[PDB]
Amino acid sequence: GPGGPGGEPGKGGAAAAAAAAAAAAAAAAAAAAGGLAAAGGPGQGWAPGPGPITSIPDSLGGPFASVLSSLQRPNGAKAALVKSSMF
Repeated sequence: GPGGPGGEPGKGGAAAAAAAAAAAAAAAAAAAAGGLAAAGGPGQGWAPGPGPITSIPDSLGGPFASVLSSLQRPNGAKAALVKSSMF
């Protein structure tokens, strides 16, 4: 121990040994492969959205934006002009 008064010192390095085992496992995984070489790793789901923003707003509703466009002479009618015809 440290000297006398012990009790859950902390020193050891268990986390280190853990990570080691993980890496070691990988080695065995590869060694297992025999003859035909095939890794495999399809990238589906969790794809990048159209124009990702670092600080995207979390609003759920209308656009809420000021536009410099207005209605001057909008079209929309069902009628023809058959008056004052000169072939």
